[PDB]
Amino acid sequence: SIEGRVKDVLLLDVTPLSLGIETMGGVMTTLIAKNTTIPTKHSQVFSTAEDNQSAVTIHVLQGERKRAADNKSLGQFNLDGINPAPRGMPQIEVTFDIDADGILHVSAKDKNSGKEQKITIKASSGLNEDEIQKMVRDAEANAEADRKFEELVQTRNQGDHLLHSTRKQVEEA
Repeated sequence: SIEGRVKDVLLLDVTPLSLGIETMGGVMTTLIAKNTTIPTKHSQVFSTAEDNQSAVTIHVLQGERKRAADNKSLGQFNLDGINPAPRGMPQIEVTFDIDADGILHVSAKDKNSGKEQKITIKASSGLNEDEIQKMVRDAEANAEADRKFEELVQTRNQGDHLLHSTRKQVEEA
């Protein structure tokens, strides 16, 4: 009775915690999940929020549950200038493929002209379910509740598709 639910890598030689993008609301949505055996390949298409096609911050989030204590850093940057086009499209396909060696080959590929930006994120770590749930108390109550709502949501909550394309305020990692 270990109550496994977050992680499970024993009879699943898969990607390791569930992982895709911090989403609107102070939530976590996976791009590629566990039960996806390496090497993997899977497409997930979304739209930009305030752009039709002009920018996607890529701030990938490796965690699991919907309460955001699922803040494992798979963080990124920003694809920008995808032709002048504002709000709603809804075509920016975001493909997610891991290689067999263990590097995340993910390309935010836009359906404007195939303008893309590929990332190669290393990813090997431990983490457990109350690194996440321990983080739900201290950090889910305050970390991404207030930081992610305030400048990653514009505090309003929404859902999926619109992936919060911030124009100004570049996140200088």
